[PDB]
Amino acid sequence: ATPADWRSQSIYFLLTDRFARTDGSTTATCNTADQKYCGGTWQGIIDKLDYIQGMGFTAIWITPVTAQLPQTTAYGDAYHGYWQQDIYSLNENYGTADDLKALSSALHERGMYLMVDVVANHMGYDGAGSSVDYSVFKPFSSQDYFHPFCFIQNYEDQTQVEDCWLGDNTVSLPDLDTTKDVVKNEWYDWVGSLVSNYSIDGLRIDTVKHVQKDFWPGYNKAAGVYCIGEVLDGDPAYTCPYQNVMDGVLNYPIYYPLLNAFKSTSGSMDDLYNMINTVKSDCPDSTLLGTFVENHDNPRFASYTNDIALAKNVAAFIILNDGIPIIYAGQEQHYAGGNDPANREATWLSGYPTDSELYKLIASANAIRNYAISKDTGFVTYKNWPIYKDDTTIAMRKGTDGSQIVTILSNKGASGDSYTLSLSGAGYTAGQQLTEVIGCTTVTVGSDGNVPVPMAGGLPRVLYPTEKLAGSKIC
Ligand SMILES: *[C@@H]1O[C@H](CO)[C@@H](O)[C@H](O)[C@H]1NC(C)=O
Ligand SMILES: [Ca+2]
Ligand SMILES: [Gd]
Ligand SMILES: [Gd]
Ligand SMILES: [Gd]
Ligand SMILES: [Gd]
Ligand SMILES: [Gd]
Ligand SMILES: [Gd]
Repeated sequence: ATPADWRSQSIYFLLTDRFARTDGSTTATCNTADQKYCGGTWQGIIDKLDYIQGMGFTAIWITPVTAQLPQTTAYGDAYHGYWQQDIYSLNENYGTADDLKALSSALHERGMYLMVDVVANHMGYDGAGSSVDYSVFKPFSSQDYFHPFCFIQNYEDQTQVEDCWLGDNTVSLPDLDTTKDVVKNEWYDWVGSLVSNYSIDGLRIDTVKHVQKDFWPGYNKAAGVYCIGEVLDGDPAYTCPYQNVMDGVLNYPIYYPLLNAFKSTSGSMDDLYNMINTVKSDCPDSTLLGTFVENHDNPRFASYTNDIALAKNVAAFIILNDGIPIIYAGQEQHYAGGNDPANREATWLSGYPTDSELYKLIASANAIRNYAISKDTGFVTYKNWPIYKDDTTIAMRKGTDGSQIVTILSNKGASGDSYTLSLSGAGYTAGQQLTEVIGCTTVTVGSDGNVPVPMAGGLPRVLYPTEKLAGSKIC
């Protein structure tokens, strides 16, 4: 689907091997330390779409679907999908081609989109870079398709970052020479066929900073759908320029200050506030970026603090910020795993409860976002504007005048005192009645235009004009 089509989406990102098994078991063993295939499948995802859609998500992003290296290495199996070897075969662990097609059909059946994770940078190999038998890669069955074997020693050296290999001598990641026309033509033809065969609506591209810039325009075009790239860097000056060769990129610039602002009661609200303005100003289009605070490459939010008020605040931010919201499976169940492999916990071990605190929060946030968008076609391109900020609060406004959503976030935590915040700059007309769609209560805009926001337990507050909510089943 197009970039314009994707702006209104909300993504639930999941690891296919760790989300849902075909049998639907909630007890099937999965110790992250073992790093093996735990049994998640595409059919399993289909059976749990009610669970996902029940949170208000409009799309899912699943890990890579290509055939991987077969071995159980010293670092485990290729359960995550980032160690591919045969791109014209699917990973039998997740199911068959028919199953992947059934998944895309099941999503479309619900008016949802399927986003697939793809890797163009490298293959995977069990063993030292010197022992690589290039004949096992399809269609790149020759070392002529790859860059000479070297590891990335200095990540500040862009040439090294692009020309040398990821991984190490235990599990090496043969780096494709993406400067060669043969490699480009192959990848471009492949991606177009992949999207066509499985009716894929969008792509998430892995390790974009590791491939030279001139590769991506042709890739994005051949894909024929919206593409969001993973550029793993917190500097907006480094990451945002990739949006000039790709539709969107993951918002790593916001990630760091967002995490720091809420991971404790003493986080910097200033850094988050300024980064919102910086991305708003320096990135080609902030509304085509993907907002997140949790994924499989960083410790989960709850690993820093189990304060569920802090967790609710950051979840609210991800859903209401500029761009496409992205929640990582397990976040809604307050998962707290640390770095790889601790952050690849099986979602099924939680039992899938739909009444968990974070499930309800996400459902309420997505609900008003989805509704607002059906109310206001200008919402998605209306730049999120930070309207207020202090030591423990940040407030923002997004949406056309008269239909805007005003969000107030706090890092005071669950023990936060109860008080009233006189919020100014919300843009609402004096006397207008509003609804706090999270706790479902009403508040009237003061005669001065300021909103007397009832603050308690460090809970986030999301406001929207009450009259606009008629018809909705919200609150
Ligand atoms: C697409 O489908 C055709 C057969 O219908 C198959 O031969 C080809 O390998 C597929 N391409 C990809 C990238 O999966
Ligand atoms: Ca590379
Ligand atoms: Gd089923
Ligand atoms: Gd259903
Ligand atoms: Gd860097
Ligand atoms: Gd990556
Ligand atoms: Gd950097
Ligand atoms: Gd600027």
